[PDB]
Amino acid sequence: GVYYNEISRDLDISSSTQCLRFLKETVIPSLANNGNNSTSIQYHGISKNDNIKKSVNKLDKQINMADRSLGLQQVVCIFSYGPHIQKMLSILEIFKKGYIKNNKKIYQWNKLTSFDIKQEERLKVPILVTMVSDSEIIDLNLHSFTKQ
Amino acid sequence: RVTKHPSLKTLTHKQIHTTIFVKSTTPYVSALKRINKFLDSVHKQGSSYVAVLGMGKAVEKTLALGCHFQDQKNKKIEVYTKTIEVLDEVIQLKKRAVSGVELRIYV
RNA sequence: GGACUCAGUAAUAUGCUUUGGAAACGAAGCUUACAAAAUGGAGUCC
Ligand SMILES: [Zn+2]
Ligand SMILES: [Zn+2]
Ligand SMILES: [Zn+2]
Repeated sequence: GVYYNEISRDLDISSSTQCLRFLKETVIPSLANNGNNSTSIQYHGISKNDNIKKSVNKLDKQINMADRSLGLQQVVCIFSYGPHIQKMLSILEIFKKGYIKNNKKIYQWNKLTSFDIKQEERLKVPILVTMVSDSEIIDLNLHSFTKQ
Repeated sequence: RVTKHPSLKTLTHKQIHTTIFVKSTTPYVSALKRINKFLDSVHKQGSSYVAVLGMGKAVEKTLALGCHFQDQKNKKIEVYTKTIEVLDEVIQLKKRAVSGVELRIYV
């Protein structure tokens, strides 16, 4: 079966539906607490089957979704794993392309972690978690991440 | 379609000895061995990290390597998302964009 | 908004190919990043 953070988990790698939910409900919180700070997190899991056009559209909506009156910083969490990371990268990179052309600025934070699927085999199935915002300083506790 | 040119790489002499490029064809352990050798040799070159680059088909495997060094070999790694311009001919040279990853592994 | 199909060379997870040796054990190599899935891939079902 599948292992995360050295711990066995009830997961089927072949199911993106199942694995993306686990990422959202377990992995992302394991890295970022939205409770103690002024951030508004929008989640966006990506599979290899996702349409680029429709997904960039969604991210454009998600990035401009939080209330402008309450002084909330709009943060979108784009995340994927293994065979699905490719399509994520495309969606992510095109989205930023369509953002900087208005002479606006995007800021991103990336974290890499993995699933361990299992003489004993031990294969690394990678996990990419990207945070995007129009605010340069985010109140989230993302020290382990990579600024870009 | 007729032929596809590789990416332009504006690298200096010192970068050439600190950067690895992962191919779709590259086997896993072959890539491990090569990164290891670069980690030991980067001391002489005078850089903190070994840059590991991959795009398209190779993305997953490139990142899987970054997972090995980060976890099983306790290395501090930065991860960047990249866009790469690539020229094709189908006659006329046309531009095409492919997405990839820069993976810096610190010594 | 949900659930999916489509790329057969990571064909080989400290391995693998070629190579030397009876064997012990050696040798060479497997980086100059992509899959018409980035003109914002192509389709299906609810
Ligand atoms: Zn050329
Ligand atoms: Zn040189
Ligand atoms: Zn030299």
